[PDB]
Amino acid sequence: EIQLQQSGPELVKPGASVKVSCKASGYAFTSYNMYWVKQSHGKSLEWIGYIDPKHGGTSYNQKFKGKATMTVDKSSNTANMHLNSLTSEDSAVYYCARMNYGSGYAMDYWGQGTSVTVSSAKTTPPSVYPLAPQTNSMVTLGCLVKGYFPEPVTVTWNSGSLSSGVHTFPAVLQSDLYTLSSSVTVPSSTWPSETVTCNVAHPASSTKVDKKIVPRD
Amino acid sequence: NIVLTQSPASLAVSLGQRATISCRASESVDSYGNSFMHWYQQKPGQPPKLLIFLASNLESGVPPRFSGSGSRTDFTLTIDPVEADDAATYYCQQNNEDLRTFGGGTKLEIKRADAAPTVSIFPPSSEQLTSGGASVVCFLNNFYPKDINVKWKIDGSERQNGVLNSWTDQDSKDSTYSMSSTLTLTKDEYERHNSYTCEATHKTSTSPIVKSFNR
Amino acid sequence: TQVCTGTDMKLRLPASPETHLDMLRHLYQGCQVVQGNLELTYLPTNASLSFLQDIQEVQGYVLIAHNQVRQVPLQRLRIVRGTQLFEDNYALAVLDNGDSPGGLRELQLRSLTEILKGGVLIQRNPQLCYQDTILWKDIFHKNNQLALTLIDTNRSRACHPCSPMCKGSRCWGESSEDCQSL
Ligand SMILES: *[C@@H]1O[C@H](CO)[C@@H](O)[C@H](O)[C@H]1NC(C)=O
Repeated sequence: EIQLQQSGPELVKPGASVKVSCKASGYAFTSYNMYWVKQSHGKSLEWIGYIDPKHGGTSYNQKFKGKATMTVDKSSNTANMHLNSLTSEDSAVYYCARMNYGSGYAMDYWGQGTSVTVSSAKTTPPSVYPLAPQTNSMVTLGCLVKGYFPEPVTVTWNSGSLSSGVHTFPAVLQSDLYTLSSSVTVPSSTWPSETVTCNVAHPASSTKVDKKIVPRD
Repeated sequence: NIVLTQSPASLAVSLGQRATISCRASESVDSYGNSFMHWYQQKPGQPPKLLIFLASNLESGVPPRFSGSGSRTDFTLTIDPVEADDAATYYCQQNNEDLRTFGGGTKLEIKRADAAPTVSIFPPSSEQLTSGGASVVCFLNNFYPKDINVKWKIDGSERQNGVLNSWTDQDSKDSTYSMSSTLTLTKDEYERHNSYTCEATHKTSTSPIVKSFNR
Repeated sequence: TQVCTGTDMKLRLPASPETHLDMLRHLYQGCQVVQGNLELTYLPTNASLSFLQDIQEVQGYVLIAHNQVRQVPLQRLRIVRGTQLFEDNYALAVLDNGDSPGGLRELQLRSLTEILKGGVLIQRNPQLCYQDTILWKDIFHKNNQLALTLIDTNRSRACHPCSPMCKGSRCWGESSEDCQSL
């Protein structure tokens, strides 16, 4: 199957540059052009440009000329996009997508997106706090993930064996720190009789912590 | 530059109904007997997925509930019957010129039956209090419609400052929303008062759902 | 007008220099519209190419590659339709012409005003001057959605400036007749 695998989320300081990569597999990489597309948070999709991997021909949106540079590395089936002179307005998700000639140049396969955060704020691990609750048949438990930077964190419950009944809320930024919460709802017959633990991974700070939820008084 | 204007910007459609999304172009997107108009579905946090290419061609693997029609400057994406998994934003895109442009997007909300939230309140953890902070959290889970009011009361008195709210996107399976409300205080301010309450007012009742604890 | 059929040889080496030039001469002599690709490859410095001088339209792509000849007389070529494209991307591909030194010195596409589909690829032509001065956006048609470019300007000689007669210093060669019609 065709897959386009993009590099992970990037935190970059204002004025610096960033390289976003897009590794193609499942088709002849040099036989199709590769689109690049920007999406700011809550906004529409914007075309940046496209490149021919075989000979390196390029077409840029004038709006991105000199902000973006498209290149390819044929030996690794990778298209790259370099963003330079970064500002707050460059914080966005960047997508690669394959151009399909037969389908009217439609974008028929997309990478998963690379989230770029342009900021001076320092990387900070989260503090992870248990949210502990009875009369009802289902009981809701939670974990507060507070004071971290940048995004993202990954929250699981019981190392991923509790996957049903979970809500992880979108993070909110405040004073250069993000906070989010996650709730899980289980039968009252499974807690506290059996344990429930949230696990919070924060890759940017190389941390992963556990918090067991114990009953409140 | 061909400007694509989608109508409506948002719509709510019930399961089993028909959704119709229009794309009006500022000039023709046709040439060489082709309409260079495509349509994409984007679920929150995911890449767009191609639905329809060259105005009317269903992309392989896409359910035939989706169809595209139109020509020149007026195009339509139809979803019939609407299903819960269709909650998403839909984009049109043209390439009758080298400058590719996209529409502004249409957000499709799935209309289900109203559902009251399941409300839960949580005291500050001993770990957070030890660090000097005090967050009180209220979860308001699996409700519909999205509109909701949360009020925090401390010893019966309303508190507006220091509250952060976060909503999930509409769930792709049950078409509900969930929300968290977090009241952050200092330990010393938290210790000044005893009763903490979050009151959720939602269309499903004239009476708020009230959850409380005593420090 | 007089029409001829184009070729689809791409970069393959010809079987014989004589049969190659004889084939191209018989194909294009008097031809005005090439219903297909115009491929001009492996031509030596002494090649007589006057048989190309009536070409006004190419329906496919133009490929000029692996030639030592110093000029290609396509001054009447007005439009490349790109209904077929080199590598499915390029309507004009000028490659590896070179290596008095051999190699294309100027494109001299004085009449070229429209490329309807596909892009421009110009690579490894060490005697070629002026290809960087052309405003390719004025040539790509409005409905050309493969208007991509790669213009290699590395070269082994110093180019004299475009004629001072040329608006915006855009030209296809040194002459005042070679200014880009914008
Ligand atoms: C051109 O030069 C080649 C040798 O490079 C020679 O064999 C050939 O006959 C010449 N052709 C003409 C038309 O003089």
